[PDB]
Amino acid sequence: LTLESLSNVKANSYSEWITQPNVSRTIARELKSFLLEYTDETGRSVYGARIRTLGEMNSESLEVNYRHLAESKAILALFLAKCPEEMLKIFDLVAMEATELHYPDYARIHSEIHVRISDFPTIYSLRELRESNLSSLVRVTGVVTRRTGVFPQLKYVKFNCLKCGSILGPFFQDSNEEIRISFCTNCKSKGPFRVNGEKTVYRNYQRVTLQEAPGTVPPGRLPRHREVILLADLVDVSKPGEEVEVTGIYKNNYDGNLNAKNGFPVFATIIEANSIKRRVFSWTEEEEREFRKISRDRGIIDKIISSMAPSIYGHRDIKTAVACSLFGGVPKNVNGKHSIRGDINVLLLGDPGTAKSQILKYVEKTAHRAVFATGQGASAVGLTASVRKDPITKEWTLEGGALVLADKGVCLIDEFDKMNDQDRTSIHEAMEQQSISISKAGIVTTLQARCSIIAAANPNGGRYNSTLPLAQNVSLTEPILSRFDILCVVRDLVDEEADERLATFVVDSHVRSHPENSPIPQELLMKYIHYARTKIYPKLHQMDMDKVSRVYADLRRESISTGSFPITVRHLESILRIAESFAKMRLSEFVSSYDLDRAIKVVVDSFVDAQKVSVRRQLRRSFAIYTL
Amino acid sequence: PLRDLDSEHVSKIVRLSGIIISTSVLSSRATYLSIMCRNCRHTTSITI
Amino acid sequence: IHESSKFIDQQFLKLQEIPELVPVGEMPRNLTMTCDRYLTNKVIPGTRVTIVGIYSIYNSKSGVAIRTPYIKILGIQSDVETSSIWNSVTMFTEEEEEEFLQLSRNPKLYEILTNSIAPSIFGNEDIKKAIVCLLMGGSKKILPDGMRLRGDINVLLLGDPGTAKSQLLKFVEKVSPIAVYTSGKGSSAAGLTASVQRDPMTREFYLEGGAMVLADGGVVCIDEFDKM
Amino acid sequence: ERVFQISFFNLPTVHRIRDIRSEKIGSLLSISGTVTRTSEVRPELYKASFTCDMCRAIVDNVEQSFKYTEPTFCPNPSCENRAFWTLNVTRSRFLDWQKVRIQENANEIPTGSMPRTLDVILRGDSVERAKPGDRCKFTGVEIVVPDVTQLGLPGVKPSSTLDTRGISKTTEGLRSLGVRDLTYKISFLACHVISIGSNIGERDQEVFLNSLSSDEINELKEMVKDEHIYDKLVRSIAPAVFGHEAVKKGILLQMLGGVHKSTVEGIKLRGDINICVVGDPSTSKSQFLKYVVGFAPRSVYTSGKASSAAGLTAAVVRDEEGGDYTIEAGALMLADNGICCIDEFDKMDISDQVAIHEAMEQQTISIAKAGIHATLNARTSILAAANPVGGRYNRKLSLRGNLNMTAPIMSRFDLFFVILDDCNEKIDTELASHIVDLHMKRDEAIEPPFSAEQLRRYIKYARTFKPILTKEARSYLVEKYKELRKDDAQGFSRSSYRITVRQLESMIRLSEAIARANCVDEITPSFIAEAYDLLRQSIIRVDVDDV
Ligand SMILES: Nc1ncnc2c1ncn2[C@@H]1O[C@H](COP(=O)(O)OP(=O)(O)OP(O)(O)=S)[C@@H](O)[C@H]1O
Ligand SMILES: Nc1ncnc2c1ncn2[C@@H]1O[C@H](COP(=O)(O)OP(=O)(O)OP(O)(O)=S)[C@@H](O)[C@H]1O
Ligand SMILES: Nc1ncnc2c1ncn2[C@@H]1O[C@H](COP(=O)(O)OP(=O)(O)OP(O)(O)=S)[C@@H](O)[C@H]1O
Ligand SMILES: [Mg+2]
Ligand SMILES: [Mg+2]
Ligand SMILES: [Mg+2]
Ligand SMILES: [Zn+2]
Ligand SMILES: [Zn+2]
Ligand SMILES: [Zn+2]
Repeated sequence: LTLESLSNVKANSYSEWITQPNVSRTIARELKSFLLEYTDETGRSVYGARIRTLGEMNSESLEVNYRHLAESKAILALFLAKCPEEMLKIFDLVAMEATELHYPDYARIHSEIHVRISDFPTIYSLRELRESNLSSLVRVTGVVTRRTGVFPQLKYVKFNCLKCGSILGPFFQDSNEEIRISFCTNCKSKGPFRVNGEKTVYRNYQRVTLQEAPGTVPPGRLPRHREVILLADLVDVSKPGEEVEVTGIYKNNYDGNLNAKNGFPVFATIIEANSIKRRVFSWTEEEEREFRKISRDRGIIDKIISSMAPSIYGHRDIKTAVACSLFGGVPKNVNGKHSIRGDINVLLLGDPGTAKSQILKYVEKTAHRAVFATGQGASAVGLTASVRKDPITKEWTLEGGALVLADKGVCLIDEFDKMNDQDRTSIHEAMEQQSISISKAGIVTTLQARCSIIAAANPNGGRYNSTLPLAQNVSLTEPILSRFDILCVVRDLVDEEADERLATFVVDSHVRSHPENSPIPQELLMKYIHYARTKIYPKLHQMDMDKVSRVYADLRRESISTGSFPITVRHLESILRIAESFAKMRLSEFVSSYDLDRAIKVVVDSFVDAQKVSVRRQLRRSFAIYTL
Repeated sequence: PLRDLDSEHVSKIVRLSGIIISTSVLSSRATYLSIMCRNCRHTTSITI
Repeated sequence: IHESSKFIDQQFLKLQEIPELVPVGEMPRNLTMTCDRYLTNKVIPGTRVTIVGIYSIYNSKSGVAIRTPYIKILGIQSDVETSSIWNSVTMFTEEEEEEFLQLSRNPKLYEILTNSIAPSIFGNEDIKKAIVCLLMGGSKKILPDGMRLRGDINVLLLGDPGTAKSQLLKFVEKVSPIAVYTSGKGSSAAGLTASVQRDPMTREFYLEGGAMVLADGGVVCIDEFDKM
Repeated sequence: ERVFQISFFNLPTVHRIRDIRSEKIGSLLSISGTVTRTSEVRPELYKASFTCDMCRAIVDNVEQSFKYTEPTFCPNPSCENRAFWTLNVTRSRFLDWQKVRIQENANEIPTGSMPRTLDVILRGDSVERAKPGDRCKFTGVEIVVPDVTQLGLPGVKPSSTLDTRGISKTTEGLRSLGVRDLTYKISFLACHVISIGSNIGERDQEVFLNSLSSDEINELKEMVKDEHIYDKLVRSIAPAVFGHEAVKKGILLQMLGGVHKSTVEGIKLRGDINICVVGDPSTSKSQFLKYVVGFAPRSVYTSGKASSAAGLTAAVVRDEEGGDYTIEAGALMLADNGICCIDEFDKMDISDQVAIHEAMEQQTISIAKAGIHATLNARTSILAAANPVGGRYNRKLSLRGNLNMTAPIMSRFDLFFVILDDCNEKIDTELASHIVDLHMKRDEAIEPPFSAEQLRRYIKYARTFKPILTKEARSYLVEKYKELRKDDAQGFSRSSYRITVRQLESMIRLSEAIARANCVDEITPSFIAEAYDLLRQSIIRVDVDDV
């Protein structure tokens, strides 16, 4: 037939029209022609290149643009829009033949090609779906809330007869309904036939709950939700909590005896997803060369610190501590017996309104594995490990908590002072031995909790006191204060010049944020940080020894002079650990004397800031050589 | 990995890792059972 | 006919992905597994295992043709072996028996054992000697009147922060055949002493755990002993 | 064929939810009620298509009378069996279906009774015209729905036996019969839905002005040209309250609010203004909240003790011990893009305070209970009334000493209004005269410059404007923030609470609200100065005993 004759319809509906064999083979021929000959008048066929790429990477998905099919064969685009199931089946057979022409043995390897329609023009929200959209193609936006596990769904079903024992040839399984068998062809009987899963072929199946994104929801109304079924190649592509656009067939669930609660013949609906599009710390070979180029620069550490938290103004010491915590040191197990922690723990103790929460959020966006937890609030991952039974599923799960989940990563704890006893024991154990022991519900085990910790806390009474020292200013007991490497005390002393630039920064953010209206870019910095944590592992040599013992001996006796809380071995280890993170920002295999001096500066500045006002003025002049 | 299991692994030997969270009690399955007809008294054995 | 029928043992296990590598917003995913005969009772819950098995199919009476996956266990490998009185081994080969006898004939066995205790800790030689004495224990006495005399040695280390007493506790935890390291208030989800709770399925009393009981016949290292 | 629906409206009488009687079943009738829960729009089997199981020929356009039916005619001559069919969902014809749950209105509730609910079904174009938390008038038919719940109720329940009098039988051998229960509950099927205002008496301004007629646009613009419009507005807020002009200013700015801004990072800047009123007992703090809930649209009034964490944000509800779970919106969702009035905030326990400040920072409500995972909007302003520790407000202590609320509660309030009771002869004399005059004269002792209807019209007009800062405005704002910080630095402990950056952001928000009050698109430095003065006299100086 012809395209104009395809536009005219003889059957009652479009589905029965496409169902006719002459019309179906005409559609298949026209779709094969369109797949073969289509070009953008640039001398290149995009679909031939796509077929070659999917053949070379061994993929069962062919991404087909809807605009290309619409401009060339408008009636076929209309047929795909209104009756997508059988149209997609036909064009899947067409694309399978097109791939077969390119690769002859691709059929025995895969035997299935799924066509993913891209750039469907009309976009529906979840609240405006009606029955007119049923059995039609729809493109909707939404945020994924939860996803099930991947299940095997029958694809090529193979049966065996109980009377004879013979295995009867495979049948394709429709995804819409269950298929059954009534004849044996060997016994010529209608006897009981059993499915054997050994010879049956399966495809992946997943269910995803999609809700309307809260920004698009009208004010008084609730966000609507739908169930989206993801097939074999589409499973586990959408992490819960991310916003996607799904194109698929809007259809009805079939359930026994409908719904007895309503009193009306009411059907549940789903979206059978044809395609998923999303609205990664992988570096290429060129990106590694660019990393070496930017790390060769002398002011790489200054530039990294300045790139820390662009929304935060004027807090250079906090940004330096964040840079050390993100880059981290080298954990070392010497001869098996003795273990030394190699990740920096930072505690931001500050008065309210000092933007600690924004810093924690920046670290969460920046770090590879960052887990946010809070002592005061409830809508967060808990810090304590547990074994819990689902009240619906009746199936137990072991959760390690935020500290175990942030293993080889970052744990960001907001409201550090407001914990209960169980959380305090959990973070105490995690900072003590980097593990969490659980003996509950028959499970006795130890989970690895080698997580760097960045915490935010407030002083007692809502304001820091300079005359009192650090231990009196917090409810935190001394052993949990000792485990932190960097202790950033932040107070907003009223200085007119500082308040002027801070207010100017806030107002300029407000003005640029209005709808009617040196730093490394963050995408590059994120991969640079991930590369440094897994590739460098800086080391130090034996001739650098004579200086660190020199300064540390000059440290402790000064702490003897004023009677403050002492410099222990932990301060020396914090010096040697922070220096291994400064050599990671330089991407250097050795730890230099300049990185070591900068680490000494950070540790001494954190020690002096933690003192009372009487001790601080004496300690500042004695260590002015190290602070510079 | 447990979440990288696929329909391509169905009815095939897989090597995989994890933590065991529960072990049930031991059930008793029949390997050899001798059976007798109720009224016929025909005696048969089934080996599993 | 049950008196002439034969039976074996079947066990259901549940394997979960390790909680260290789980997406933050997702419940960890698990699988039901079946073992039989000599593969049963070879693993306790909490053990990290490698498993060779058949990824298999069953139908449970959410999709027209959906099957729940499960594993028929063919082999279990315990990556690490937990230490307790029940899992302790009493058998000794002849070569290690003779090798340990060559240790006892050394007049400086005491010195080399004290030097082997925490080599990366400077000083505290008396504490290291006391740790050697604590690790051995003493002769236990059971008397004809029934009054039991203990032989285990308890050692307290009071002192200033940053003096490697916690590292000594960790080293004793590592070197002891059976050892549990906890704080005074216990662990994150493992209590101190003994916990007697009810069975999660049958509601009957059982011993959930505890530091001092799990390390029976061993050493309990209690850090921050004052806060309890 | 197109499905046509007739919607009747303007019935002479509207019936209360408790006036529903069995005599009106199958009759056109009007009810009013508060929408508490709404369901997803679902397809309903209107005209089904079946195939006979052994004929295997298609039939269509079989009408469905409520519960699911199958035909017994089968005009195909192939079969001799009527009962056996199967239904295909693809060829079937469907309709819009929504079940919305409505509740008795507060004034309609009898003296000691609890409110009772009713499930009303919307079909066709009437779906989604009902929203949780508003008062709707439904016109439709009173229908009856099968109910298995009434099994254990006392009284004789009607049953339905098949009559066997004209059936010839033989006792040939080889006596079972089927009986079904007739138990029902009354439901409503509404053809027309109209939303009455939740008050006693759409973002684009071009859309809003088209709804008003030209004559009412004339008084709207006439209020616009008034040079003393701010004084009229602040005097028209809560005329029952005598004095307290600063609280009326703050409440007017809360009803106007600020603009919601989002940066390139993705963080959201809150435009809602939160007010907390603290002070001595019987200083008319509850009068402000009762005025706001009765006046402002999409506003709820809650007590601190009577509230719950699920009742304030959202609750997952078990229904009829059935496997389905539902979500009912809490107080902050019912007041989304409105004001939630929380009286006796100090009496609220710590868990509910945590659950509500989570919505105060995040502007959202997270649900992870049971099998329901959802994020809901909570873009609501908060007007709270609190009592200090010990009843009286202590002059010696700070603001944090008097209040039992958490620091996350206290930091997010833009304005704290401390109303102190001082016994002076004059002010007590005019206050007593005003209150007794209210009791004597009822409505005509209230003389606002603007009526409630025109005030709501002006506020709805003013909310369409989105003010922007000017070049001089930014510099004046920075200088005002520096003056605030220097004043606290000089005051030390004499200040009630210290100015941080959050107070600068609240001053920006208040300046935007003031610019909305005067219906200007650009913020004047005078408006910033007025916001500065309001925030300055919001803070009171702490008295210190002499040494
Ligand atoms: N130096 C700064 N640079 C930029 N913004 C700042 C700065 N200091 C404060 N802010 C702003 O002030 C506000 C403080 O909010 P949060 O950081 O959430 O509160 P916080 O600092 O965590 O203190 P809490 O929560 O009361 S203990 C935010 O809007 C910040 O953007
Ligand atoms: N003599 C030492 N030799 C080697 N490392 C030492 C020595 N003294 C302290 N350290 C190190 O100092 C760090 C502090 O650990 P510990 O001293 O064990 O903590 P602790 O302060 O003794 O325990 P507390 O009292 O509960 S805080 C560890 O990294 C030790 O390796
Ligand atoms: N300034 C005022 N103008 C008019 N009526 C007032 C004024 N102050 C008090 N009243 C009346 O005194 C009574 C106080 O009622 P409320 O508003 O409940 O007091 P309150 O300020 O909320 O104090 P608490 O916290 O409830 S004890 C009411 O009858 C008010 O009408
Ligand atoms: Mg904060
Ligand atoms: Mg210690
Ligand atoms: Mg009151
Ligand atoms: Zn057969
Ligand atoms: Zn027999
Ligand atoms: Zn028929």
